[PDB]
Amino acid sequence: FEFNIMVVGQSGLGKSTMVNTLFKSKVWKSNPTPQTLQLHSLTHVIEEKGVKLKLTVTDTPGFGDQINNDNCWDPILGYINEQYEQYLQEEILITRQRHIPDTRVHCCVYFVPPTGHCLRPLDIEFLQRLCRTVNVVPVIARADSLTMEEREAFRRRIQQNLRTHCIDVYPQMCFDEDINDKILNSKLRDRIPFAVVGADQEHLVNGRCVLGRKTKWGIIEVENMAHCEFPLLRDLLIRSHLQDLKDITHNIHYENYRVIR
Ligand SMILES: Nc1nc2c(ncn2[C@@H]2O[C@H](COP(=O)(O)OP(=O)(O)O)[C@@H](O)[C@H]2O)c(=O)[nH]1
Ligand SMILES: [Mg+2]
Repeated sequence: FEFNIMVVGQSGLGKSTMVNTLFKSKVWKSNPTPQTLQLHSLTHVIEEKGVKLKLTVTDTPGFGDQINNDNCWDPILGYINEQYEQYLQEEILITRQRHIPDTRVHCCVYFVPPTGHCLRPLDIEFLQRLCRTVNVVPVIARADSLTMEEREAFRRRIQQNLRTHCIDVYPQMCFDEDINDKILNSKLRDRIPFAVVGADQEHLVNGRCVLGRKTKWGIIEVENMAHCEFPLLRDLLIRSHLQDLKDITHNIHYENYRVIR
């Protein structure tokens, strides 16, 4: 009943806004932003439909702002490995699952800038290293800066770039198991990367209290599937694939880590 995710990407892409959007989603029936400068984690226990879930989201500093960005992935990778390390020591000492705190990163949400072009070399290098040790779901950040047509065309280009550079992204096609896993996973692969919009403000729209971005032309409703694809990301992580992500972390990624220990 513990689920951990991490937001990764260049600064100025709405990452910290998206962390708040996740905890503030109207889907939960429970209770409860400068340029982030170091890694810090926020933990809140949310209740979906009577089910209890301790959700931790780790927010990260950006990269790519400097002239030389070499090794800018080291803090993030260091965090992911230190959670694998801590878990191995705990499994050795206290043997039972019920008593081991799981701080392992079960999914990384990687924020791609909405350039409309294609994946930058910097993002390719970062993605190729993250997928080597963690689940990665990429998203088109701040996607309201593109039109509907432009999001779709940009999604396809990125999907092509991922294939060219062999970046196997979640849901990885090799781990498709049962007959109809693919029938539901291909529908998700076709949508990934999700074109997401983040909001930490509530607005009253036609008698409805919704999360949204208030602009001069209207309110962009981030939980409205006609406005953006945030509900797909929110449901993939928390509702439909939470267990599948945790299974892959523990059985593949974590087991691959102890091959060096
Ligand atoms: N247009 C648009 N702006 C956003 C979105 N999410 C956040 N912002 C704005 O982007 C700026 C930086 O957002 P922030 O959450 O700090 O991103 P971070 O630097 O990655 O942590 C702020 O002015 C936000 O209000 C979005 O989905 N669309
Ligand atoms: Mg931030």
